[PDB]
Amino acid sequence: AQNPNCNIMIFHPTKEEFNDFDKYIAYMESQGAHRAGLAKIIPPKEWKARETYDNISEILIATPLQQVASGRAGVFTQYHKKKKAMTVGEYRHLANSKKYQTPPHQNFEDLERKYWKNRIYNSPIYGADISGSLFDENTKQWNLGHLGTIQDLLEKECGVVIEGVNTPYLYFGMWKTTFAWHTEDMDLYSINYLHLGEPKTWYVVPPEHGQRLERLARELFPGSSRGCGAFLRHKVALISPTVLKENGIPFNRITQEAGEFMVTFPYGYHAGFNHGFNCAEAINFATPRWIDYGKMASQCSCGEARVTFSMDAFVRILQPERYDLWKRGQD
Ligand SMILES: O=C(O)CNC(=O)C(=O)O
Ligand SMILES: [Mg+2]
Ligand code: NI
Ligand SMILES: [Zn+2]
Repeated sequence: AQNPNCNIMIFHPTKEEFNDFDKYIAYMESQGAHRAGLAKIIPPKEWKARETYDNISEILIATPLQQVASGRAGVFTQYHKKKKAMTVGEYRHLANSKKYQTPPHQNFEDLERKYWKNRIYNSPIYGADISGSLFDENTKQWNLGHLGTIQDLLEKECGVVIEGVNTPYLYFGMWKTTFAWHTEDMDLYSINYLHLGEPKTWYVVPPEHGQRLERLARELFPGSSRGCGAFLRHKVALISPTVLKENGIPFNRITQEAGEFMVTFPYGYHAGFNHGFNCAEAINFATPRWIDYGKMASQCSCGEARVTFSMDAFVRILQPERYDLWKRGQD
């Protein structure tokens, strides 16, 4: 069995190997990459996502989200308070202000320490989930707006034709902006490209041990667990590495830098934080190996998770027994 310890693997494809996206995902899996839940892909030196970023300040963040925490430093939830719209230029200036800027620090490890110690005492503002793309249309390799769609994958594998679309999203981060512990909708893959700026630290639980994290989360967030049998779908709970280690939960950590891709694999729980002002682009995708995870994915039916239009067909086809209850939580 490849990668039996479930370590995060880092890949350096050549320009030739960067042509065929599906083939390279399958290659990484042949080497056991999926067992970690997360992989890093460093593009060949000849590749570029676009020529410059010199012209991005006019993008609009319609609904910036202030991430307010409750709990203790290592075990907390965050809620998103909506803020007034601002441009990326306005947001970048805000990020770089004395109130929000990255503190002085020695290295990534020191910054990680400061994050876990101090995150709860601040409310950073995140520009998340903005539909759009920063890949140049002339970028032919690993262009996250030109991937094969999840609907087409389900149609190719299963023969059924469904509605829905699959587009990328932009994330504008600042110091301490936080992504809570989650798997993707329908336990899909994700791919994330860090276009510019400061790093993003990731934590991940191997898919084979995801239920260990779920059981700890039920213990640590007992009211939330009573409210909903899949409350991690709410994407609000944080648990630190120190707490994970204390409870014996297997996990790994890695820091993504600008110019790098990360792939999350089906049912790979992940969480993390941004080091400073940055911009990432991400999208969900499927492969044939996903289909069995899609069929088994948990679902939130309490009303909180509310998701895209395109998840309807996934539930309806893959999980017909669950469909009626889940759709009630959508409506
Ligand atoms: O970058 C972020 O804030 C969150 N991204 C992801 O969870 C992802 O790409 O799957
Ligand atoms: Mg612009
Ligand atoms: Ni994710
Ligand atoms: Zn729920």
